[PDB]
Amino acid sequence: MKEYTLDKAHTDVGFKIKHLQISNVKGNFKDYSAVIDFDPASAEFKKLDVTIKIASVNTENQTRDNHLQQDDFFKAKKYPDMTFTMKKYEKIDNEKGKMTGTLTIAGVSKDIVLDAEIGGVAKGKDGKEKIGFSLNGKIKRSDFKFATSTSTITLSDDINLCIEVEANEKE
Repeated sequence: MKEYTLDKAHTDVGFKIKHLQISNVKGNFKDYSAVIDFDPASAEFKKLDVTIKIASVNTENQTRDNHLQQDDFFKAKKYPDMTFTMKKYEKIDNEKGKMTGTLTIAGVSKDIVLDAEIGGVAKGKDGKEKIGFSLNGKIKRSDFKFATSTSTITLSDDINLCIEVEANEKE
């Protein structure tokens, strides 16, 4: 035999171990249309109809945005837009209400409830109206048969809708 001494400078006493991490995907859509009818006398919504262009998704990650258009997600080639249609606004008070409407993702439609929170109603600089509200609510991928190939382990069944609107009177 023969005795050696490590060259600590070119020796690595190393290990690799696999772990999981949970993270939130946050995103919006750059491109959408809405019709908003609101009565500031009573702080009631009268009509709220939104159309979102799936193509315009942005989750801060180019390769993921593309992947979202594919058959295993939005299938934007066949179903290029998602639509929301208000069916009912039930006032709680002037800051708060329960909105019920039809969401349609990739041709499948379900009625969902959003929590309307009016964060401010005003007359503008120019004497024409503004409003600022939010719509919050949880929907389930499974209720919309959405991204069914992807497990509820890898990706949560719960999607959190966070709609923030500043909006001005018309004509």
